[PDB]
Amino acid sequence: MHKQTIKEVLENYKKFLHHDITVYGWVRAFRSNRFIALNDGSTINNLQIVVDFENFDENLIKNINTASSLKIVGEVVESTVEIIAKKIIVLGDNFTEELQNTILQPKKHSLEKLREQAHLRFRTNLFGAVFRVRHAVSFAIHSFFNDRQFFYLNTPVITGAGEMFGVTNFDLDNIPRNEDGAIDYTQDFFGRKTNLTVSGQLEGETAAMGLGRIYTFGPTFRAENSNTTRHLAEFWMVEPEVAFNNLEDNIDLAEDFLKYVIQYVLDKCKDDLEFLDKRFAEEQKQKPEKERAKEGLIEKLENVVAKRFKRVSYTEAIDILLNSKENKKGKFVYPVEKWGADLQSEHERYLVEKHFECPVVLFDYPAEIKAFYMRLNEDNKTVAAMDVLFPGIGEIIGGSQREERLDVLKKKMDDMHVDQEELWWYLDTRKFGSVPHSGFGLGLERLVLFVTGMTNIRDVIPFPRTPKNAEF
Amino acid sequence: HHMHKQTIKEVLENYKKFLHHDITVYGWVRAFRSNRFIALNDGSTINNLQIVVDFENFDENLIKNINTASSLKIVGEVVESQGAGQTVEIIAKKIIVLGDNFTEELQNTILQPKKHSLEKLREQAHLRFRTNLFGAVFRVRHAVSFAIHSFFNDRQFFYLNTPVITGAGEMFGVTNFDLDNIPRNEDGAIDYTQDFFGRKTNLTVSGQLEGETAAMGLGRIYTFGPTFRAENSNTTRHLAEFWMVEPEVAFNNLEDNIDLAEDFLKYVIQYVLDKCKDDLEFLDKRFAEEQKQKPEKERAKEGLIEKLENVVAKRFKRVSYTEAIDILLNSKENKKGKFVYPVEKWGADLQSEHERYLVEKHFECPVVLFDYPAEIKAFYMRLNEDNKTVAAMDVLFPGIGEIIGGSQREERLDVLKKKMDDMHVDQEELWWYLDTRKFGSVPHSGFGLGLERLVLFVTGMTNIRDVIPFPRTPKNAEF
Repeated sequence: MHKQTIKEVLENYKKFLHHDITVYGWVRAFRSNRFIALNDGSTINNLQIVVDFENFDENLIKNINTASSLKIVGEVVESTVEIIAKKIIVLGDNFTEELQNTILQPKKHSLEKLREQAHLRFRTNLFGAVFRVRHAVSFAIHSFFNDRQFFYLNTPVITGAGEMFGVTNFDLDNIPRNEDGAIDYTQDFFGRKTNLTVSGQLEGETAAMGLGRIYTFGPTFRAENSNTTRHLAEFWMVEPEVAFNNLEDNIDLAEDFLKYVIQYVLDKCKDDLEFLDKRFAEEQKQKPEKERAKEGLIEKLENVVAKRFKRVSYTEAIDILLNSKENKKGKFVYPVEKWGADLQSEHERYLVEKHFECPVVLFDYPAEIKAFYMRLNEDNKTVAAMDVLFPGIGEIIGGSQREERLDVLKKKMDDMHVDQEELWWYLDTRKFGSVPHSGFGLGLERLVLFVTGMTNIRDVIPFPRTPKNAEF
Repeated sequence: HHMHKQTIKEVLENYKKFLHHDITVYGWVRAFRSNRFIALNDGSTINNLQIVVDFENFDENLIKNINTASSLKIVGEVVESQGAGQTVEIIAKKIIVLGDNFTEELQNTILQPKKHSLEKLREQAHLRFRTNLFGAVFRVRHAVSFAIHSFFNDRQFFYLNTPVITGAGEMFGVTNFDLDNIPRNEDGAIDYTQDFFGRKTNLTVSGQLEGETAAMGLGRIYTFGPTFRAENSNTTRHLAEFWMVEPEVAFNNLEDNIDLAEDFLKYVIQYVLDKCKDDLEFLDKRFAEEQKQKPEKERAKEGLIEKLENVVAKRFKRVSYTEAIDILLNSKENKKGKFVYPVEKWGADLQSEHERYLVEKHFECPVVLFDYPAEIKAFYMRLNEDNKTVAAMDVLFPGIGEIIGGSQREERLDVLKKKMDDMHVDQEELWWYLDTRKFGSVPHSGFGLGLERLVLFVTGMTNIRDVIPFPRTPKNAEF
């Protein structure tokens, strides 16, 4: 027997008019002893079940409560579509006394309470929408790269290479040691010290030279003691790498990618986005007007798709910021530093939301504040970096054209004290038909924040990992 | 303000639309024959594009820098070839070498055009992407992965990113401690409240328990993420880090779970058959040539593509564990002690050799075994009416044995609590998992697929180190 979801029933009911069908779900509400609002997660929308209590046992009706699980057989009718229940089966326990202690209680719950009951928040209107939209973002990403001849590469998570989490098989109460008295990592599981990776990029470059176009889509980890509304210790990164792309090609790719994925969500998530759009707008009204966003959620997404990204050099951005009235008359919370420093989130957001009123790609950053692998530009002062800036979230993509010249790369590694012998294999990629090549990394959670209108990064991943929080 | 690129695959597949036009192509040299013909490859396909080089249009010093694995940008006209071995070729008009090629050092690597052992290719796993073989393997792995996402996306499943770091054979520890300055409490035990997550953390072996929480709100979910095992096992088919695909479905019972697994495997395999024709042709021969080298008695009963087509074509045999033990006990093979491990009384798990016997010799067909002895299965599996077995299932495939394991879950809170007590599973740390049985608990079921094992299966490779980019095994975490 093949089962149909509530989404299918709401979409195909005209075929079933006056037929008996079978549906399964949880009670959102059972009102006036007559109307069940039933949900199964396939859609934000509920299916109405009409219940004539005189045709059912009194003990059964009393067991229809908020969050109860039901199997229902009944006739498809129009009020619009609803089921006239003929049989109702309770599918499992519902300890209604304890429901008051959960976020399943039908009342407003704070976001941090929902966060506190992350194992249960999937059953709310809000997070059904958020996580169905997160699915659509993910599948849009795989579809975009699949259709343009990229190959999904599962780069390693455990690495022997930002502060990193150690990964060990040692009993921490019984660590083996060598002659000198140091920890003997030759006795750890991998015969060397290991950590969780911060990025699969270096492995992606090795594969780009055999497969042309690759992307990763996997977890990455940062051990910075950072407790902020936008930082996770465990998060998912999407990192394409393309042989024969230069920096300009890399920016084109990033722009095409973001616009495609956002349009996909606009196409495929209309009901969920409408809810999230209403939620965002009500959220805005509680704010003071100076903190209110100029655009609604869907409006913002449509205009990101429509607007060509502004491409601005690092050097031009610094000058704009230095000479802004906000810097000169002390309106920025953080001072604008001279050429050579990295930009503050406040100044990035200024550029996007106020100065340009448009997504901005910044590029050609001072070499000393960027990673060793970034290609050194002819000016011998900047590297071929790029950062894509979105309103509200700030940076949404970072990447660069890579340094494909062996001699130049070795000098950049020496300059930033990167061990060449431990990366012997990465240097090999510059020895045998080295190619100009470029990639970038997308923080998947940051993109989900952007398309769902949510503000806290803990509310766009199922079970967030942050300082002192690793529950569930 | 930047020209569009096209891959070699695009050129070879739509040659008539590029025909007699000039195009710009990029790639690496596979061979340079007769001082005229460059076989170029860019990873988009196993196939090479032929570049025709007239010596009189180029400096002789540029002809000498066309070496194996050299990187080239070529501008030239697409023309029909005069040679029977290809339909189109490029008449080069501009040739640009894109970077260094230290050809003296090239002979020490697997880029050298000669046979290299698989052990050498693993030692140079950073370079093996650039060979015919692993171009095929990893493009097929991509197609498996996209097939997997497509199958579930199209069936109203939502991709769930379950946590990798967890608070819960052995597991790897994850810590931010300085291992020489580990904090202790007044007890003298390790003060894990000072570790990054305020508790002892490990790497997950499975997201299934988190997936069940999400299935109760989303109905149908699947995970697709890395998992980790710290058993000191060094075998041809064990990894310490591998990828698991784990769907979970509300309102599915065990029969529904088996139906889903069968439909899932048949769809993914048929997708690879449809989408990976040239790569699978190469792997079909690689397998056949390997098999032909073994003694006749040691050869597999099917070729690679033949095997895949049969899994798509044959309905999986559904056989109880109890019937399976019957069959194994009465088999000539067991009666004569042919197994490494004798099959004896009902109650123990089957070895891979026993599972392969049922598939390859007794049924000649994929097999799904179900209803396993309760005491040899995880606490979460639903206890059947006989109070002796649990609603477990294992999908068994030729050559690899188990490809999927799963079960209908124990959705009754009091039964779950007892199974957890019986197996000494801590209820306190799993308070959030018990919650899923308290508020509208539902029948539900799911399973796990090891991605690397499926990739092994559809590529015809035999060592699991050859189906993941950078394998992690005991004493091996390079690259």
